[PDB]
Amino acid sequence: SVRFDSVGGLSNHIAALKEMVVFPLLYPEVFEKFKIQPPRGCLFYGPPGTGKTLVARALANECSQGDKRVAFFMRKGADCLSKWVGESERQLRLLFDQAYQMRPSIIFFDQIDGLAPVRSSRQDQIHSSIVSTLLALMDGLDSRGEIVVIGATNRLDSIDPALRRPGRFDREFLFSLKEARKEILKIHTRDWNPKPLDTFLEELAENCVGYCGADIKSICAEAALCALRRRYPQIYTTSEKLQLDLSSINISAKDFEVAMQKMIPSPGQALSTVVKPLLQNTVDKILEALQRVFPHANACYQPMSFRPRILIVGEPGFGQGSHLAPAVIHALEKFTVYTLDIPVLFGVSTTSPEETCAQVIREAKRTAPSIVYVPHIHVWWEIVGPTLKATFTTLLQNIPSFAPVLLLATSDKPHSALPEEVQELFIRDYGEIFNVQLPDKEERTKFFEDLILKQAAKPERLKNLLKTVVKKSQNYNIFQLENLYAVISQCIYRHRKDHDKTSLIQKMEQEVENFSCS
Amino acid sequence: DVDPMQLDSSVRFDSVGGLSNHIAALKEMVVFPLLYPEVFEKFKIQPPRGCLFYGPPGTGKTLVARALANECSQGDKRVAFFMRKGADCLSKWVGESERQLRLLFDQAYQMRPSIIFFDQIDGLAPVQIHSSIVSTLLALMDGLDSRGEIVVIGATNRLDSIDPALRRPGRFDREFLFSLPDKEARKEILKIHTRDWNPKPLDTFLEELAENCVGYCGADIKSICAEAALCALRRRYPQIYQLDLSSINISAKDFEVAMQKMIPASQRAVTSPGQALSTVVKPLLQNTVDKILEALQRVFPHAEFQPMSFRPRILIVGEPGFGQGSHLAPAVIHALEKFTVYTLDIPVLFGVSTTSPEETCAQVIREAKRTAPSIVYVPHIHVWWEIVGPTLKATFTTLLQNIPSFAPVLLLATSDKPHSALPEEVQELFIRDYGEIFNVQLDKEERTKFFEDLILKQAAKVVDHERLKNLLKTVVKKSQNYNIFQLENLYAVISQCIYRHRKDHDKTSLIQKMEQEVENFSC
Ligand SMILES: Nc1ncnc2c1ncn2[C@@H]1O[C@H](COP(=O)(O)OP(=O)(O)OP(=O)(O)O)[C@@H](O)[C@H]1O
Ligand SMILES: Nc1ncnc2c1ncn2[C@@H]1O[C@H](COP(=O)(O)OP(=O)(O)O)[C@@H](O)[C@H]1O
Repeated sequence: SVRFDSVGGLSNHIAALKEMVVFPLLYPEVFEKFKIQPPRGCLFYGPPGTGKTLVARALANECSQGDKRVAFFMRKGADCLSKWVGESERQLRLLFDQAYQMRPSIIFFDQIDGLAPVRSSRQDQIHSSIVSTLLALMDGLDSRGEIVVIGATNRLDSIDPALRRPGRFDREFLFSLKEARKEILKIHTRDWNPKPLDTFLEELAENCVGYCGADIKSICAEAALCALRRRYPQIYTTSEKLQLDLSSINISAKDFEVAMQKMIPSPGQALSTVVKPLLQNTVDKILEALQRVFPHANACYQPMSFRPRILIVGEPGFGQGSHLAPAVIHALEKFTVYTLDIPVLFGVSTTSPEETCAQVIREAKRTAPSIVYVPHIHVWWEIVGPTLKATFTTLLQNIPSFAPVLLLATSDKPHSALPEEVQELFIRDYGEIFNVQLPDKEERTKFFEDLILKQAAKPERLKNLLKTVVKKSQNYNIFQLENLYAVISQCIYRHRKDHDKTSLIQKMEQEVENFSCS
Repeated sequence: DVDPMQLDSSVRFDSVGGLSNHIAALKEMVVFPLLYPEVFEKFKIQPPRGCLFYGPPGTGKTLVARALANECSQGDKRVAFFMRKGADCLSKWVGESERQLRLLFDQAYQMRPSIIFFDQIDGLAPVQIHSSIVSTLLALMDGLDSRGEIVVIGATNRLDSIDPALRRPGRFDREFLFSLPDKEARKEILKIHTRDWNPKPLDTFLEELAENCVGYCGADIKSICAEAALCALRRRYPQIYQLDLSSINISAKDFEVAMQKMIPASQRAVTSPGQALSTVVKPLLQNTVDKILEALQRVFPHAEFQPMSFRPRILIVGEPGFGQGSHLAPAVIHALEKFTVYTLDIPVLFGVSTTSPEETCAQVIREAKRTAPSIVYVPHIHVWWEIVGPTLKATFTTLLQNIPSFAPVLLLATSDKPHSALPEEVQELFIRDYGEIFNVQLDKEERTKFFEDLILKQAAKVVDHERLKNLLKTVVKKSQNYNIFQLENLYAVISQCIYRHRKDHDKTSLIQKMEQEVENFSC
């Protein structure tokens, strides 16, 4: 039922899997020209929840539909278990021949852990002969095509070590657990009478942090199930269905949100729904400046730079590391990010801090371009020992000059107050230091539109009130603004069940005048 | 898994390149007793029956073993082959392991002949979970009769982690070092893996290919040769994604794009310190690099290959920013190929191999003394000296006296402070009147050469072609006192101004841009 249309996000995995597995089986005479000798053993491995067997079934559909030029047999290495001496043994030679009498073919082996476990002194002589003669079945009945052994498992070490030898089972395909999620939401709701809004589904996928595929459909089914709970609360404690129209179970804005809150669900995090219209301008500005310094976000017509470096400096309480920098990291996605802070350096024992400080830089060198994050450099410099500072400096210096790896750091004290070793590390004469500024008047004006007023009247003079709140908030930092918002929004809850107005507005207007934060 | 592995008949000593002295000595231990059974009984010989392979991974450690197994099994069918890998769900678990080893040796004696191959012994017999296994292993290996006919072959990546009771003649008597191949062996490997190809590349093409590949080991060559073909195939037929096998041949521009898409094995785990001087900066420092190697032959006359040398030392001193320890030193290390290098730096003493820093220093000193000639490399000595405790300073200073006088071990060091500034103990190692101290410096011509094919040609890919010369003179005059980091920055700030004007077909709206930028640029 799936022909590469119920798969979301896997734009690059498909190209690799088809080119090195199916195409050599789809076009075997081509590789006779150069003698590539493609491997005869392939695997699907990764964390659970990646949907490994469905890909094999899709390959079966692709190969079977047509002229039957390449085939596929579906097999499981966990239901192929026979409690007899050698009866499950014939399954592979017949299968490696049944798929060979009608070759080419791809044979899937789900959970080979049971059919071919680790033969040992505790395992049955049955399974001992099974595994021995079984590896004899595969390494002997291969090496000329056109059978490519594809298997799946949850753990890589759950395989008999004699299987993974030269000239035997070799290849491994990494399946991992957000760009896939838009495609997933598009696909899995292909036939829905209450078709949700595209922004509705995008918010759904945004709020489904940590889910991998199956639970993505599970939440949708659960949302429908609780929709018929909420629209029809009388389903409990009622007689047989007498009059129920099964069309008012339509999913609206609040249905999935009440559905999401009924189960438990990196230094990059976008702003909240309340914070976005306050710092979005500054995030865009810093992104633009970074574009200017860092062009990656002999021969010409190729981007090049000289040691990408940048420092965020702002007065404490300006949210330069509390809200800005993780947001910038989130905005500059599709690049590897690697932090270096105290709980990641001292948070693991059985290792010297020097032992991990080299691994991050080495592996970020491997995957250039990469991002290294060092928050609160003004305090991180005074916690490490004398050797760590020197090791950090030498590791940073050993980078190539034209390597497009960016150093991102944030600070609280002004640049002129830092230790001198930091000072002769940034080039303020260049574009390497960015300043954070207080929000302007429009942002503060638009920060209070929702509560004043789009929900208070939900079942004048307050406008003067409104401007007074702004008339005092010219020079308050982010934390004071947000705490003020929370304290005002509390009173709105305080009189939910008071239809009579002019008494709640009195208490709001007297609390705002009473709010002293000098 | 005691069954022999069905090896291909295509590996018959014709797929091994540059390993000739090793094969020339291996065949007189295995083959000759069997093929000349009368000459070993002329008087008495009893040839040996065991050898160790040690060295970095990826140097054809197993390929020679498979080739030996196949080539031997030709006139004495069948020579048995047994393949076991160390640390394979068998260690740290007793007492099944001794039963397994005894069974393997019994069946091997039953076969007669056989070749037993223990791979990665480092995890089997470490330097009564572990005592009982090593004891029975060595008792069994001593219980082998002299004529055998059992030959035991061990492989490892580090020699330091083996029992000292095994390296005795009678168990593991002869040791073999498998180092990286040099340029000649690299060309030989290229010729071997490109044998069944009808568009045979030219010899000069192979020479330049061999020169363009440094720090590579066997598998890198295989991957590059196997993926350049896929690059050509991908480029030829993009409409097929019946097929025509007529024009899928490989050409240039396919080898270099192949070079782009992965990293060498040396940048993965080996982490070699020597790194080739960049093509952008080459015409700025090539003369200096050639000059240093000229002054290196005064003290270490092995570099021009009864060569007698006495304590070869060298130290290149300069200003903080002249690129001593950033560009020059890895280049000089690079040009001295065929000499093994061992590194002594902060990341190596401390991060890797978390034991006392007192151990790795002794290990690298002894290993360097064992395989002379070699280079011991300790850069940034004015910072290295002030991080270590007095114990390691004493250890290091005393280990440099135990080398024999005429042993060819070169010490390479770099520094930023002037000679008289360094602490007096370090000063009591370099004897400048002997010629052990080099001073580095920053000409008009060399930077002129650095600039013209950026400010003339790359900016000409309507053009005035007159004020470019004046701009070149102005900027060159302006750059009379910058250091290397600054000088290589102006190149990156002008080319970016060019990139920002990619589609500007009029090359006049940008001229004033540079004629203002170079005056708004400051050191
Ligand atoms: N990434 C995914 N995309 C789509 N459907 C998925 C995904 N992951 C899981 N599913 C669905 O949930 C089911 C559970 O997956 P499955 O049990 O095969 O994986 P597993 O956790 O490795 O377990 P096991 O190997 O024991 O079967 C799948 O059969 C499929 O219906
Ligand atoms: N000299 C060589 N000639 C041809 N191939 C080589 C050579 N050295 C290494 N290889 C490649 O390396 C692989 C074997 O590496 P191996 O010697 O097993 O390294 P290790 O023993 O450290 O795993 C082979 O697949 C082969 O293609």
